[PDB]
Amino acid sequence: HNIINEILVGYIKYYINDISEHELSPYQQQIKKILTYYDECLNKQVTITFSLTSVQEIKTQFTGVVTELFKDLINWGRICGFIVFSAKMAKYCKDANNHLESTVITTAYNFMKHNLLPWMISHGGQEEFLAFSLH
Amino acid sequence: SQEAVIRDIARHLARIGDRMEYGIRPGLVDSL
Repeated sequence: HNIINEILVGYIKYYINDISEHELSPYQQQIKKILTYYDECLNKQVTITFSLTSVQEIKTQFTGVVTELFKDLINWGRICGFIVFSAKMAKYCKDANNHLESTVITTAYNFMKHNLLPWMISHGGQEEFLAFSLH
Repeated sequence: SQEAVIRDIARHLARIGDRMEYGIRPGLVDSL
């Protein structure tokens, strides 16, 4: 419940401005560097926009993107993308004030647990995602 | 096309992630 909080949830809440920069754990503050670098890397190529109105569209559209992202390969690089995208859908809900940011975070949380977390653990877990952030 | 939109978003997330995950340098090498 904290390997997902420190790798995923924490960065989202920081992105949503729900939570300040030094509210993040030391671990979180290190890995945020690669996530930010990712976010700006992605912005440079594509502008993503959302039209979500309810909980229902969140579940299908999010699962659409993230499943397709891990249809073929899983790697820590695609994990950054998962986190970043999760944060940008969540920020849309923030800005739109439809009060569904918590749904996005829940949805991402559950997906990471049921589909990715067994692979993460199988591949060096928290420490490895840290190592990746430094490279 | 809504599904296509979903697929392109996922195409960008994948390739940006993979270039990071692997050592993937740009193709163009300008040599003086």
